[PDB]
Amino acid sequence: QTIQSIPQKGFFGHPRGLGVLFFVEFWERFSYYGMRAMLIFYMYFAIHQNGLGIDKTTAMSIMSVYGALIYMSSIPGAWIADRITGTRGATLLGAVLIIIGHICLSLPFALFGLFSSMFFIIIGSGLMKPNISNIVGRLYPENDTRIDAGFVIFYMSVNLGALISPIILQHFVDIRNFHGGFLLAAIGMALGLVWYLLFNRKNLGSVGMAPTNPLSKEEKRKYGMIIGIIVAIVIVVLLVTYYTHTLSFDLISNTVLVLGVALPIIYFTTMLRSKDVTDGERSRVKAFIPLFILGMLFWSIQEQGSNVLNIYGLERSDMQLNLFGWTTRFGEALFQSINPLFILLFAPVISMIWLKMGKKQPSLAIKFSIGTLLAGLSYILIGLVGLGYGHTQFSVNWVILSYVICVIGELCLSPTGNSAAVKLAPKAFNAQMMSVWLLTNASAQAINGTLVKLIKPLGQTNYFIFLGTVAIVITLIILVFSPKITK
Ligand SMILES: CCCCCCCC/C=C\CCCCCCCC(=O)OC[C@H](O)CO
Ligand SMILES: CCCCCCCC/C=C\CCCCCCCC(=O)OC[C@H](O)CO
Ligand SMILES: CCC[C@@](C)(CCO)SC[C@H](N)C(=O)NCC(=O)O
Repeated sequence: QTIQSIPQKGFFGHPRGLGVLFFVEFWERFSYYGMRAMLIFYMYFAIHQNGLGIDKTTAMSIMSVYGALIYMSSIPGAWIADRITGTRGATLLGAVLIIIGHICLSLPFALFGLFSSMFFIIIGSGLMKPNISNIVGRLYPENDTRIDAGFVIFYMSVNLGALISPIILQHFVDIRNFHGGFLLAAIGMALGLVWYLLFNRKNLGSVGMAPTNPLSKEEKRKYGMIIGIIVAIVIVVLLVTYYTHTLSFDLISNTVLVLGVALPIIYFTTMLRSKDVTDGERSRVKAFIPLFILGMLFWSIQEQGSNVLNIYGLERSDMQLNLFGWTTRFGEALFQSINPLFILLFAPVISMIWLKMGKKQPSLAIKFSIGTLLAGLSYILIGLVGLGYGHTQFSVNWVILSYVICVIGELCLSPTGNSAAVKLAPKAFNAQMMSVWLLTNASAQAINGTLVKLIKPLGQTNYFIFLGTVAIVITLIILVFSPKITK
């Protein structure tokens, strides 16, 4: 038994291993969100400003495609752990690969340093992200009730890292020391790695030391050829286009757009066509399709606060926080700290609101609809502010209000999405249903990579109104079918 080799207490009434993984996750999320907060400015800021001088639209597209690839790579990353290395090996290789990606950004390698960093962090995150989560849950015995509270604690390390890192790295953006800031994220990530190496063995024991479903001799030969062919075609295409000078980011953004559309179709089709899935289990799968659209519409608007809403704030607002006499300069990277702060303050609050309502509480479909409508209302708000002022510079309080409306929507949607990938899940497709809730974000970010190209022809203000309205109309059309969706 994997529970015999591990302490069952030691970190706030939870297995001691939760403490080890909380410190490790904190530092990976701190360094990920810190690098992320800086990356957008580092890309489009001029060369004289220690930036890369990349086209603003291209820099915006990269942010979304990068985000989409991190979430898409968790699919093979969980498979690798499940069939080859185990979750422990995969978490460790991921962590090492992630540190390499952070070092790439610290060195003076310009565009090479940027794309090589993305490569190592995409691969590392796909290996580390789903596998650290798996280890956390496997620390609790079969009938253990603490498991849900254990994840609530684990995900606090995520938002604490996401909250603190933009506050720390705002200074490096201000003095234009990007390499110094990316080095700080690198060192932060090394602290996380050092802690795992020091404490993993006695606290986590045998948990995830081997793959659950290892590959046969003929399966190693089969998968090896298929992946070999796919990887080789990908390297050939990338190299041939490079030296012929037909290699642009559109090659990546279009490929990832295709992937963001195809993967959800492939997943829903496989589940609705399976012989092992019962008609009752099949009915819950089709019931998830509207929740997938609602989820996608939410993350499309939400994930745009990292590349669209922040540049708009920097360029159109006074960047001056002003609340009841308290006036201060607001650093552009601090826009990334808004959403994790509100999650930290009001996620336990909302959890009690639903618990007091009990069974009389709103359904999965209503909660998702509330969240998406709020995401759409946050874009109608900022769109109307720009329309109202025109060329006139407005208060950053407006841009901050847009972030606050969106995160209030996330508090409705997020605990509801995570609980849906297990409830509406068939017995054989539990890991596959885990992929569809993760794909609501991977697909939204994949659409975002191409969607950002509409800002120039439509106009930034018309773009917020158009995207805001589309979100609200689709939500209102789905909302009327909410009683039938609940199965
Ligand atoms: C550390 C992370 C950052 C946390 C940031 C603190 C959150 C502030 C909360 C709400 C925004 C203010 C209320 C909404 C705006 C009020 C309207 C306003 O300012 O009006 C301007 C003008 O005076 C008339 O048009
Ligand atoms: C928990 C529930 C949260 C509910 C969330 C509701 C969101 C409401 C949406 C949009 C309001 C738009 C207001 C209009 C924007 C202000 C325009 C403005 O100030 O215009 C400047 C004026 O023209 C002088 O120059
Ligand atoms: C609309 C919000 C966009 C955005 C920039 C959040 C606002 O601070 S997205 C990134 C955000 N820091 C985040 O998701 N971190 C928290 C987390 O991972 O849960």
